[PDB]
Amino acid sequence: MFDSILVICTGNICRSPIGERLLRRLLPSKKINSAGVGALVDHTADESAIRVAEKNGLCLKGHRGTKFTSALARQYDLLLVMEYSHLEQISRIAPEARGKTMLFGHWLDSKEIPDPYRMSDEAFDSVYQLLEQASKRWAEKLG
Ligand code: NI
Repeated sequence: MFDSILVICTGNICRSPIGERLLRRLLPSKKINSAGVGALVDHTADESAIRVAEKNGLCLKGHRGTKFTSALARQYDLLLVMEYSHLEQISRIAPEARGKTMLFGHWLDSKEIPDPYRMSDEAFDSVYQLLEQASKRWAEKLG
């Protein structure tokens, strides 16, 4: 059913690139990409995002900041967004995509993945763990 996944945050330089790569790791046969409702277009992944990722053996290399659009959403069967506030931005930008959008941390007790941008390394450690735990559970479901 859900063969394509679009992972979405704000900048597309911290959370979604990490969520994207975690999910690809777990579900190698699916088309998994990422974008941001406030994306820094053509920007590489955030330095702190790359730090926490490599520290955990995860590779963010080759990433490119990408803007989320209704047109892009059309190519994916499932959208996973980081924040509650993102849900309303999807409704506003892509009304026809809202019906296939869910939180990235839907399966976690607390569902929102907080914004680490500009924060210290330990906030990034924390966000990484949340993304990782959320990813394992999403993979359990789509398997
Ligand atoms: Ni620029």
